Amino acid sequence: VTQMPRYLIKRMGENVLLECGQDMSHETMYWYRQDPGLGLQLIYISYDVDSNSEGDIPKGYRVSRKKREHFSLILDSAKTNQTSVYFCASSLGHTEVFFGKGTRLTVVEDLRNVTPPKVSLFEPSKAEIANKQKATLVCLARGFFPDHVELSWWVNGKEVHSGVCTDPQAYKESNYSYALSSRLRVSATFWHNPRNHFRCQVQFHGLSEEDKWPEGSPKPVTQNISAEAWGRA
Amino acid sequence: QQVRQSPQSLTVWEGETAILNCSYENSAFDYFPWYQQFPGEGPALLISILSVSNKKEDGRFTIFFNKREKKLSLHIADSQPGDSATYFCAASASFGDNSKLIWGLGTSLVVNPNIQNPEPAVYQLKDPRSQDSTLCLFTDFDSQINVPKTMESGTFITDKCVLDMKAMDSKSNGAIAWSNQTSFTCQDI
Repeated sequence: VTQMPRYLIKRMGENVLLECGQDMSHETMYWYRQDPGLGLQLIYISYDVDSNSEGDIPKGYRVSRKKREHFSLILDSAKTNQTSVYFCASSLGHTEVFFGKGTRLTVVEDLRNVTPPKVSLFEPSKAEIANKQKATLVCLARGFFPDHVELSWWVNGKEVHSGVCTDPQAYKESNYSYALSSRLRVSATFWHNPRNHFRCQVQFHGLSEEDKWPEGSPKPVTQNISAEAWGRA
Repeated sequence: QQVRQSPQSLTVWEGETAILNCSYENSAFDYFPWYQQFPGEGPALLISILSVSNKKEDGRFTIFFNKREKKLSLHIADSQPGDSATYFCAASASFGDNSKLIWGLGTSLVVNPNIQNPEPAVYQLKDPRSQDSTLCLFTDFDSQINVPKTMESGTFITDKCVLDMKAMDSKSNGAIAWSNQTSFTCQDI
């Protein structure tokens, strides 16, 4: 199993570090990048300790393997075009290549454009309960810039997955603003029960503790913004 | 273009067999792994075959190989909505270490569920926390219905999204529409 940091926000111009690890003590490791829309692209290859070779697009990248179990990717100067999902890859006995969960890296020109999302919850149509005998909840997050949001539904304190359908990609509403939506659908009976609590949580990943920010404004750190509701009628 | 997958986009109904094609030009290739990648996740090896072989089977998944034609194909028998994802085909030569896998551009697969007796209706929802906020919802429509896209500069429509409730095996479709304008009905779209 290979692991790596999930989300990261960095300004353009300064150094960036990505790390990767494995517990099978094999030899060959890889670094891939993939734009959210289409292509999977190779950056660098490490065959063993201190044995690295350029990939298809090594330009703007450099690597370091001082130990077999770990592989670090280094960006000395972050660029705007270097915004994609980065995948560390690994293989043992050349029969199968393992990929990690990926790291979503977003490089911004100005950190001040980073804003948390505005989460709104819409109550189901009365006609829906009337005609379809069921109630659909709809959550909507807007006003956020990095696509580092994770939407989840919570009923009575427990995360549910059944009856949950979230949009796969955030929509570009403005130049520095995105929008994301999702829906939850339960029976009219369950919605008519006032003891039922519904909550739409959106997890936003922002800046770390070690970041520079003005004092007259709230620092957009990693946080959760949610919208709740209760059973009616 | 060393590894060419086809088609560029594939959409099937559930139960049907999905067929993903791929071709190459270099006779050096002897190893062809297929990687499955679910949205928001990394690629994982699903099934692989060697050029010395003619067919590889693993459960509902099967690889057909033509060395003379330098073509191969992945068949997903009794396809389920669960296996709907983007599928990548890779290629290697010696199949030893530093194999240098040549990746195909991948094929996005979507497996639509058979919904019996669809009841397509549009409902308008409301956010109590903020008044005069209109939301449109299209649901229970059939899967072959193509959701219309429109650029009104201020109006946004989401892609269709298949929903699954654990109660009473019956899948459902859904679509979302909204606008920054205070007054607009969902009836006309």
